[PDB]
Amino acid sequence: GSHSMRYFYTAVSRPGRGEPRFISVGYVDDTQFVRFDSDAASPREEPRAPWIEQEGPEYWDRNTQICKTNTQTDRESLRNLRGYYNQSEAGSHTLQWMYGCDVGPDGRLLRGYNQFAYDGKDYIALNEDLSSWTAADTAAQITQRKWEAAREAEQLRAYLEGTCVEWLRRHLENGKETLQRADPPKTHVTHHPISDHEATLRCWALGFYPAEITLTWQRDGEDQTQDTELVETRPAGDRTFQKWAAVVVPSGEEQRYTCHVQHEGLPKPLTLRWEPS
Amino acid sequence: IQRTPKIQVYSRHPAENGKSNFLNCYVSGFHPSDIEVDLLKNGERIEKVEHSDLSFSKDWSFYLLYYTEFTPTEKDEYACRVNHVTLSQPKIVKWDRDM
Amino acid sequence: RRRWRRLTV
Repeated sequence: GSHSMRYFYTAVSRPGRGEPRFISVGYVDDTQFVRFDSDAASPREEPRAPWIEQEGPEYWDRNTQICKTNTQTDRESLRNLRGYYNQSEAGSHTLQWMYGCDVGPDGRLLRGYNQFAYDGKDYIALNEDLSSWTAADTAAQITQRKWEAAREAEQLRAYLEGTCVEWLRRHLENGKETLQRADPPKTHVTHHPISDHEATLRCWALGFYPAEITLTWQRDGEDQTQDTELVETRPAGDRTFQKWAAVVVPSGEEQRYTCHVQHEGLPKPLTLRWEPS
Repeated sequence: IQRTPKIQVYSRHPAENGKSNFLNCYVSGFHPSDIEVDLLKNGERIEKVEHSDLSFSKDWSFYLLYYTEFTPTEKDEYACRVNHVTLSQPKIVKWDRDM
Repeated sequence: RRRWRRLTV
């Protein structure tokens, strides 16, 4: 269907505990494929998905270099940041960076991203037009004048519109078996009496890829959304995902309820109910 | 800005006593990234515990999957201990094979 | 590939 490639960078300062920590990962849709950790024996860009490892030595060395450089450029970033907010050098602070592209099935840009957060809140972000910036406060505006002088936005547009998209096409192609073979969810319904008079019905969905999924409960053909509890979609540990939906029902009326599952890897949406034994 | 981790304790495959499986503890929505997570068997720390690479969500919150190999029994108790700056004391969530 | 950003914040 539609796809995206994202990078996520975390830079954490650590007072009296040496240089800061840098951990960044790369994702094509919901599949991690690359990692970099500055505390590893000898820091380098690493493969975290099968498909990405046939790539030649240049790819790896090039990215290792870009990660190594970042360690220094964002060392000063955390320095400057702590300066803009008149913060003690004894505290620990966090700089996060995310950027990437969204391509429709057709493979053309839907929108590019380049955002930053300091200590947990939006700091500065490139807008959808890819030519303007949105600063969270007057400190970020300092950054905004620096990058506007450097014609930074003009540089990112070249990457997001060029490099990002092309490497996304390439990746979705190399591992098209892992990346565009949608895994249908294994579903079932469980029953759990809360009391004498009330029972919980749990609609399960396991082993599905990608993460996007819709689980809804109905009392007769009628939706029950804020009668339904949903858990956050969680990783199974093997690249597939899991999720469940529960509703508390009056005992004896269990069969008035049905569960409806929607997922990309399914021919047609499923409809389940509880099996009395 | 400090966010408290959400915690989910579950297994990779439907639990069948005796059969081999994977025990997962998924922590999400926390800030900062410093987090201390352990898997416990009958109140005691299991040592060979791996965890995925630190990633984050739209809202900049962190999430990690801590896992280990294990085998389900009817009487053995499994839990996840999580300590974070936003918790006065460590949070423990017992593994329920129905959630 | 990753994006090389020489600019600091």
